[PDB]
Amino acid sequence: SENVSLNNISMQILRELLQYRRHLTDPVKNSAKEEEIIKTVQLPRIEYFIKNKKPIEFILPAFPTKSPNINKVLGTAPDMAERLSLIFLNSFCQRIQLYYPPGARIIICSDGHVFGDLIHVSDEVISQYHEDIKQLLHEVGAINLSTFNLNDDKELAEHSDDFNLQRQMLVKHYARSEASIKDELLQNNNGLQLYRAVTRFLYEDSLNNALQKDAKQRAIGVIQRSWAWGSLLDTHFPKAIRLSIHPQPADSIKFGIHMMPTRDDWLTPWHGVAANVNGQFILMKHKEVQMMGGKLVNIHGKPSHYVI
Ligand SMILES: [C-]#[N+][C@@H](Cc1ccc(O)cc1)C(=O)O
Repeated sequence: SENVSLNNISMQILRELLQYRRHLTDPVKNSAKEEEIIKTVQLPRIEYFIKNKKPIEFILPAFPTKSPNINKVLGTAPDMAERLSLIFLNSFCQRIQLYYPPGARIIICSDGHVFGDLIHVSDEVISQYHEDIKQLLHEVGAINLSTFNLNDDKELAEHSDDFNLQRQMLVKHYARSEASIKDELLQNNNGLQLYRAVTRFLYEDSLNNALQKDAKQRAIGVIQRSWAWGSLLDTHFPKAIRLSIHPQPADSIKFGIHMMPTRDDWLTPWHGVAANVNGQFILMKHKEVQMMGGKLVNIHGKPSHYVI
């Protein structure tokens, strides 16, 4: 029968994923139950790829652009924190080859032009971040990793000239009402914790109650836009395992993933800087490292990381 063998393969890929799971840390939660739920969730989607002897396909939306706050991050360009995370992702795909020869691939999807106005970053800066991240993949030989653009969608008419044109088309065909959004965020403690995180980060990027009010409204907007980019991808790559840089419920189709060691569930490399602390690279915010006795290190002139 050998379905035990097929289960043995897919369970190794799941067990590796689990070692890197990004979730809402709560001691009331019995993580054991969470996995048992996750196993039921993702194992079948994995097995679609093994059964057809194809590579395991992962879809991740991430690296949209670097945060504007100099206080939060060190530069506009992708620093060492991006590089290490990119390097980890591609290596994640190779260890799968040791179990499973077809291997695994991740189509990283650029989130930048989607919400670029709501986050207060120029469409031009976002574009440069994007070319750079592709270059970082070539510099580093991250073969298993791919990029998926906003331009890649056939329906947008290649509006390089007007991203706003691309923006309106995505909202029409793929967005839900912000009214329908606030409702959905508020039903579950997961939805509530997404809402706060998105509002906090937007407030942090600004750098007061009125500013907090702006973040609360901008949050529902940035959520709506990022969930549109989700449905665009939801149709394009349906059978692909879903990776997120956000914490996820154990019942979600999305699987939350960490790409660096970090004390924050929501911190991602475009909201931080890479710090070498006790011979371990850590993701921490550029201010918090400055109060730390942190010596900046720079590579190719542009600063890459802070060493402690
Ligand atoms: C999804 N998503 C992003 C949203 C974002 C990105 C960049 C930025 O400067 C501000 C907010 C995240 O939560 O990291």
